[PDB]
Amino acid sequence: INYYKDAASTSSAGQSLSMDPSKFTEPVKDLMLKGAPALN
Amino acid sequence: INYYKDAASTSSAGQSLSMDPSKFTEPVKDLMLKGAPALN
Amino acid sequence: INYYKDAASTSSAGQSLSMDPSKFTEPVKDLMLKGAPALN
Amino acid sequence: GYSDRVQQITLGNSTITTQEAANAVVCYAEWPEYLPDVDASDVNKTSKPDTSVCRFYTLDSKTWTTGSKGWCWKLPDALKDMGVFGQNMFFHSLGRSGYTVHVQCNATKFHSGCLLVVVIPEHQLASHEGGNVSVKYTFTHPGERGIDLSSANEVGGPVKDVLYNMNGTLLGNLLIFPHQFINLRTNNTATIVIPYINSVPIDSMTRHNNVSLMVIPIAPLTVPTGATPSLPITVTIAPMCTEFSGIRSKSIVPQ
Amino acid sequence: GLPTTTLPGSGQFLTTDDRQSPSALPNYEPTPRIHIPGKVHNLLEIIQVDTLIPMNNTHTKDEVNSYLIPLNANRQNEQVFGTNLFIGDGVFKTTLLGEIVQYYTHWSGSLRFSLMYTGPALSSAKLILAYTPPGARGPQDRREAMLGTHVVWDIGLQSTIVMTIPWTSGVQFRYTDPDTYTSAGFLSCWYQTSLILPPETTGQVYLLSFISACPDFKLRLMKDTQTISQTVALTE
Amino acid sequence: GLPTTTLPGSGQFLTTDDRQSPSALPNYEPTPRIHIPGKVHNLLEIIQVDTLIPMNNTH
Amino acid sequence: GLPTTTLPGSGQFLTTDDRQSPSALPNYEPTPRIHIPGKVHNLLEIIQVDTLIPMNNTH
Amino acid sequence: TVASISSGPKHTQKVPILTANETGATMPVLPSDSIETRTTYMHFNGSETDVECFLGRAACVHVTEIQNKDATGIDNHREAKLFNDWKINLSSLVQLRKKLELFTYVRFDSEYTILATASQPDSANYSSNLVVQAMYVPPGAPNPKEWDDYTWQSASNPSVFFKVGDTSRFSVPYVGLASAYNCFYDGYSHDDAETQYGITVLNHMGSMAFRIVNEHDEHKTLVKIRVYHRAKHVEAWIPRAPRALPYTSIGRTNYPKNTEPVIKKRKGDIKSY
Amino acid sequence: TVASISSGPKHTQKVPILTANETGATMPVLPSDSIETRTTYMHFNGSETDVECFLGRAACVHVTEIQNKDATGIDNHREAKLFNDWKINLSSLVQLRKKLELFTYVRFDSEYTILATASQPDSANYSSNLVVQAMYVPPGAPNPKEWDDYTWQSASNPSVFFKVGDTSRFSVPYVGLASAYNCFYDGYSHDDAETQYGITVLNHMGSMAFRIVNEHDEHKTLVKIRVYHRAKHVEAWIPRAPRALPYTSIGRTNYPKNTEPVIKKRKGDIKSY
Amino acid sequence: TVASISSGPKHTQKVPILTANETGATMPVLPSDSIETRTTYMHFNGSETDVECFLGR
Ligand SMILES: O[C@H](COc1ccc(C2CCCCC2)cc1)CN1CCN(c2ccccn2)CC1
Ligand SMILES: O[C@H](COc1ccc(C2CCCCC2)cc1)CN1CCN(c2ccccn2)CC1
Repeated sequence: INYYKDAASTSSAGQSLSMDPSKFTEPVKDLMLKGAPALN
Repeated sequence: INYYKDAASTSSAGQSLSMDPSKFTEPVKDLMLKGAPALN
Repeated sequence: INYYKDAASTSSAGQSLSMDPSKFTEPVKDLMLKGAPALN
Repeated sequence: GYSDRVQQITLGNSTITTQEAANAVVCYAEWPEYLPDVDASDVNKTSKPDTSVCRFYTLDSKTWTTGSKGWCWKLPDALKDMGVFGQNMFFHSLGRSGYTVHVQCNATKFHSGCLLVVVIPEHQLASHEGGNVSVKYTFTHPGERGIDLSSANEVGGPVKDVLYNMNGTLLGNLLIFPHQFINLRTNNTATIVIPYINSVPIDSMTRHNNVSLMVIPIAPLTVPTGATPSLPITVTIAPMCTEFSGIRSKSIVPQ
Repeated sequence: GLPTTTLPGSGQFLTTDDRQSPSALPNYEPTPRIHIPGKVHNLLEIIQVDTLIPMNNTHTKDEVNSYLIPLNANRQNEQVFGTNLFIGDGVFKTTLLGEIVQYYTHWSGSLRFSLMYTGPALSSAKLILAYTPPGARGPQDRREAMLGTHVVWDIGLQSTIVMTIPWTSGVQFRYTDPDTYTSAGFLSCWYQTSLILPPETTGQVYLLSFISACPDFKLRLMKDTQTISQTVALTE
Repeated sequence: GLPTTTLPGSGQFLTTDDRQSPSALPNYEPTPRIHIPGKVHNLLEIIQVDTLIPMNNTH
Repeated sequence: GLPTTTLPGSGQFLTTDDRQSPSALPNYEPTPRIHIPGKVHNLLEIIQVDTLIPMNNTH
Repeated sequence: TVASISSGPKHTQKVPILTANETGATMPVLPSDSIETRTTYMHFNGSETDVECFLGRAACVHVTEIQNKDATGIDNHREAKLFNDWKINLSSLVQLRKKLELFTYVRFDSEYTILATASQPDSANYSSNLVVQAMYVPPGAPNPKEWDDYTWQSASNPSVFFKVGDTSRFSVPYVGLASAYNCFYDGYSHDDAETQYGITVLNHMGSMAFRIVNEHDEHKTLVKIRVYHRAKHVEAWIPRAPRALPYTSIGRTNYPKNTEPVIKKRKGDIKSY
Repeated sequence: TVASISSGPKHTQKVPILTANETGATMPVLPSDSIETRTTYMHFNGSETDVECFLGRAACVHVTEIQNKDATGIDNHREAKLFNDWKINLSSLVQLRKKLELFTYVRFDSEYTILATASQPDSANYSSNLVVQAMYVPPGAPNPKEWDDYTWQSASNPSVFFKVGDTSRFSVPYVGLASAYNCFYDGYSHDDAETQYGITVLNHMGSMAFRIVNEHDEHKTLVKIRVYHRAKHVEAWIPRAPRALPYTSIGRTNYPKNTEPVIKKRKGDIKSY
Repeated sequence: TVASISSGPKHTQKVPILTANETGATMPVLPSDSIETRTTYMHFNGSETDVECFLGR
């Protein structure tokens, strides 16, 4: 129950439960498959 | 939920969301169209 | 009504109403019947 | 017979071929794109010179020697004088751009050495004076020359200490930024595609640089016996999806 | 008027509680969000990116050189480096992994340790990396080392080798601050055959080493880091 | 009696908060509204009317 | 603002009361339970196991 | 539920009262196996002997004390009780300890209540109103060194601020590293020849730091902190023999030497009533 | 969810453990790519590492102090701490600062908690009860000049009145001018040759003024204000390397000269354990 | 809501920017009547300028 009118006044947000490290761990242009050779 | 009986005791009103500047910006008797000459 | 998000914050648990002393009072491998001889 | 290894990038009227690449990085897995209306604020129609600004400019070459500490360029600064890209830059109030960065360094199978090529969004430098000394404008706008981390402290300039990234963080952790290594034994180029990253939809190109490109020797250069002890490093960079807005009189900037 | 009773704890301020508050700026409209590449949602997303380990810690002032593990041509049987696995201390401590682990009290999971070789292309080498699970001493010679988790690495075209320290543990969580009961083992590396340089070449070659966490990893019970402190408030 | 806990901020007066209050004048009937030309609803309505700028500030 | 009245006993701490409290460690995940033989639920379960009586108390 | 059924005379070949205790069982013999009984009902459920109930009331687990005074020229705040810590345990005070050690492994959520009262043992014009600050400095986090260190910023560490005279209260999930807390541990932290034995090694949970936030007034004020602990969501495994001798140390089973006979000697014979 | 799958011996042409780090990727290698594993489940979600959780607890961001005393003959209230302001920032105290600067741009709502305690360092008959007044004087609004100026009327500016010893609390929407707050800014406010660099230019949010509403009693009373800040509704972009050296200034990245080596030197060889 | 619509070159007999202020009106002229604009949205309602808000603290 929100007792207040504005959105800033609500409690903390709830877990992204998004999670996708590939923008950080695999930003390569041509896709690399694990097990296939790195450099062909 | 109002806890009180009288109307003065309720919280602030809620946004007019009315908004019509023409009583102030265009109080002319004969309607002016933008693009048409001001004085004919 | 829980007012809080985490489970640790809820009140005491509610009675097991489990109760089974046999793991402590009769942990014998071959079942003993009351009334039958203890050692055959 | 496609290898990760050979590549061609054609952009505008200019083409680059590498026969010894190590894939390419696209920052944060996003490719440069123009500014959508839903994200727009300034009401001005923007100008998109296209092929006259989105081509490859090769900056002047550096020389890696056994004593090198590393070099740092800022964008869009490094290009402030390249062809029509630069003119547009000084002439509009606001502009926006992504880039393809291609760093080149070839040697032979007897050399060793490994450079880190990294792009740091919003690289705010530190004053070597400490306290709250600022880093004057000119010092953070070296132009095509870039900053040479093995040059001496100057007054009003930034600190040039490599184990600290010019800001109080350790060299070792720069790997959290989009980056690629050039290991003479593997690699001969590094290519990074940079999407436009800012907290506003379009900004000024002269008062704010939005990425520093940094090339840092990490495993020292080691040449074969009686080889000349140095290799040149060349940086070629191409603006991509550039847009300029708010045209007028032509900015005048310090120094 | 509805009858109430207040409980113990009334009026306290707990920095970790999460409740509603009146907005000081009623009706204000925040700036629209625009798109920015790079959004982070979990610290677990970022500790999977690998970063360099200053393994060569033997210097006396911080230098680029403590990231370089040296290799000697023609040595046989010998040991390249050694370290315990207290990820919250020692070599690990300044790495991004080490640096985040320090915001939490407990960790569990597998680690990924990789080595990238930087020697001339015409050289060759075979190294063995060994993980020694808790309970034995840091190995003293390869024979000892090779009886635990190990990978023979053959230096080739493929420049890096990724060793995993699989989670070997009785207790399902360990402390990030070094603790005995909770200790994780040792990591050592030895020549399997030996580094060989081509003609016209000389000196030391170096390995770069990285650390990142497997997708396996768990961190819990947040706390304050020993890695930052201060004596007076800063000002502008 | 229902159990409660009071939070930080209890008893504060924030000039910008908006809540209910008891009426001091229970049951009073205000004067009827009559029509008056000119009602303003938003300050945004009025800043669109132009006014003169003392541009020649040099006095 | 809803009108309330506090009763006698407000603010007391009764060691035997059972209510909710804020968690100091929001969002923390406890270690999984594994199976352990021997769980006790009631003290009534254990007082049915017999134990020896020092009947010869005379020492 | 019947507590006793009706049962009458017996002349059988089936004797439920003869058993062999050597087997380790306690055969479930009832009054009706050996006398003639009448029906009676239980009227009772055994509610208040549930382990949740047994361990579920607040017990005092710790009393400490800190003072508010001018720290000017104090070389060791910790030592002046300018602030204080508690190498958190539940086996310092013994009423609750004997209760928990009836079990080998125990798992539960805790609800803490902290009462703080002030004393002004020497001449003061008044009673000041002090706010207490309690911080959790886990294993590896910075420990406060002065009563006003950067540590107290507690940007990542849960802390509660309440007033002396009042009480503070919150609850913590089960923070043990294993599946249960060991009430006992017959092991070491490693195979060292001189390492310590017990649970002292296992039960590593950090300290809870207390301080007054107020600067000093002209008089000195003693604030004494009492921490109460209530187990909620209790789970207990493997019952053990109750503690008979007195305790000597947190975390070891050791009893004092030349202790006294714990079994009451008869005033009379074995035959005495 | 499985944390590890079962995997057995391998003798392949498909080697997942050989990679080329020069590419910039961290290949997702697992224990089961290089040893034989058994199935195990995660039993965990990664809840407490969510950025909302990481930045979502209150941190102390500012400690200031004001006093209640006779202003008679004071030529500069501001200077007598008759009232005080804070050129609002979140980068003064460093515990929270290092946490935020793990990201480049950050966007969130703030929830402030303000604790005020009083001190009476020299002889008073009693402790008075003071009410604190805190006002937000945005960029362009009148700044208080005396402790009782027309400014304090605060007819258009949000202000909260609470009692010393108590706490005040409210929450503010994200008030940044852009889409996110810049944790870093490699720019200037204009192309000036001598203008300041950093964020000091961007992060222009005004000051929060505090004063006591009470007139003076016969003694003097020191009131010390602590502002706590909690981020709610957090959004963070572009992770960066953590801060290694100490901080010297609000808003610049500058570190102190002749700082000490931040990497611990081995006591022994590279080969040492 | 659009804050500005897209508008391009103009060469007309219809001039919205010439008016006669003597009339007492403020003619509703927009950026797009005199420069070439691109579409942009308002993203804003004018909530905090409502007179209830202005006089309500
Ligand atoms: O109740 C304790 C919780 O540990 C904390 C964690 C955080 C805090 C902080 C939270 C924020 C507010 C300040 C206190 C205090 C104690 C754990 N407690 C440790 C001792 N333990 C046992 C178990 C068996 C034998 C002996 N002790 C029982 C369980
Ligand atoms: O939390 C601050 C809100 O600003 C206000 C606005 C109003 C008030 C008033 C409201 C009425 C009650 C008194 C306080 C106080 C602070 C904004 N805060 C500014 C600093 N900011 C950052 C971001 C990146 C780097 C450094 N700081 C984080 C966000």
